[PDB]
Amino acid sequence: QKHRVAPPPHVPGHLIREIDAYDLDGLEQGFHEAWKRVQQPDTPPLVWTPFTGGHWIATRGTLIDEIYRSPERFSSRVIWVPREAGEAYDMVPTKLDPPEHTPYRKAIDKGLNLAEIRKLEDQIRTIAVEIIEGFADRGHCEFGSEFSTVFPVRVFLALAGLPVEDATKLGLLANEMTRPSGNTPEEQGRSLEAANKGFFEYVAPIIAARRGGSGTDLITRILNVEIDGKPMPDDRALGLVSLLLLGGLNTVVNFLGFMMIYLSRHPETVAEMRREPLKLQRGVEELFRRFAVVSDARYVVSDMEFHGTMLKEGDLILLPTALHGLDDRHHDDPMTVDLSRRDVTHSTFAQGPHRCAGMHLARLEVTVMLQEWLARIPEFRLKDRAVPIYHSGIVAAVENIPLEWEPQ
Ligand code: HEM
Ligand SMILES: CC1(C)[C@H]2CC(=O)[C@]1(C)C[C@H]2O
Repeated sequence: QKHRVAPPPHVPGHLIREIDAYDLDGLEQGFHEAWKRVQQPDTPPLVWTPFTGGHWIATRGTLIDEIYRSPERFSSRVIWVPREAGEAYDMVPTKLDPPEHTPYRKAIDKGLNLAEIRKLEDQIRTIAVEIIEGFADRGHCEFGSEFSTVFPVRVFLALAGLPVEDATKLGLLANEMTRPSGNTPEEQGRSLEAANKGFFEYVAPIIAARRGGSGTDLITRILNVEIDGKPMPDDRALGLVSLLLLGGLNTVVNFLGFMMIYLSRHPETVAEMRREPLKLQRGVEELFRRFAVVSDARYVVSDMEFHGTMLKEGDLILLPTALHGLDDRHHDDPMTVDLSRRDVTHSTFAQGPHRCAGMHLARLEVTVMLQEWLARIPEFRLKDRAVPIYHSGIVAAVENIPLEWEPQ
């Protein structure tokens, strides 16, 4: 049963589209394919859906890029749909606008900057190799449960100095954040609230122990960056450490599944990566253009007209980032991975002050994964007649990716 809200007076009927971000029409064919259905040659740049409490959707890459870059007009005070969930959302610095945002991003950058991430390469590689060698000789694996849900999680827990046995409970919380249970805005609001509270509960004792700590882990490093000459306050720290976990454990996991499904169906592309190691390294950004995973929102600051559309203060706009990288107006043949594409511009990591803090880590993890995968399993395919199961939400998800190959 579908829950609809009535459009407000300022929303004209010709802009209304029945789009359910948590259950996209056509989702069985793929998350990216389902979002692409929304982006027809003449659809308005901004459309409004009565689902998920009622909100706008930006349908073209230029709007998505622009909105991310304009925090003074499009605020981060709410970045989730439905509104109830977005209002319950308590993660730092992602809930913040400049200038409050900036010192917390600085703190994060102390741990996640490119020079720090480069130091992590060999530890990431070791984890990759270890997992891959578990099944490489076997000639088949279920890629989701045997690799994509394992690799980025072990990497991040190691980096964060946390026990790997916590993976399960943290993945469960993460999934209730990005796809909160419920068929109703109020239900989803509650689901998100309980998950966000679970993160705070888990993270509180760690914060208390690592304040002033001498650990070399990511949490200790970031926790102990001063904020305006003072220790980071408790409320902020809870939201900050929870966000680290949320970003580290869900994002790359999901991305890898979508990426691998495409690769398993395009051996010519795989062969190119295998024969030119530099095309692989240089081609990773094209993969990020092609396999966006995040669809989140911004809050309209003031009554305004934007791309010919009347917007009211408090309106939410969902930003399906796939609709930038896959916008046929930004990239010719957007659905094809072209490792040589010169222009790969995309919003897979968003734009503006919130542009992904973990993007260097995400690129390194993917780069190392492909290098170590192709070294040991150079050719592979999706099992015959296999059907991946897809989910849409704030972060896309996919499971059931049975791969097959001939042991080398
Ligand atoms: C496939 C991988 C990833 C994708 C597609 C991705 C996507 C994004 C997006 C779209 C945002 C902006 C959200 C918004 O403000 O509306 C973001 C922010 C952020 N991400 Fe990532 N992310 C990925 C990996 C990671 C990883 C591995 C981490 C490690 C902790 C991470 C940490 C963060 C943090 C801390 C922010 C907030 C930055 C700020 O508010 O200034 N992300 N990410
Ligand atoms: C949308 C995000 C991917 C981004 C902000 C969130 O809450 C995430 C789910 C984790 C972080 O990286």
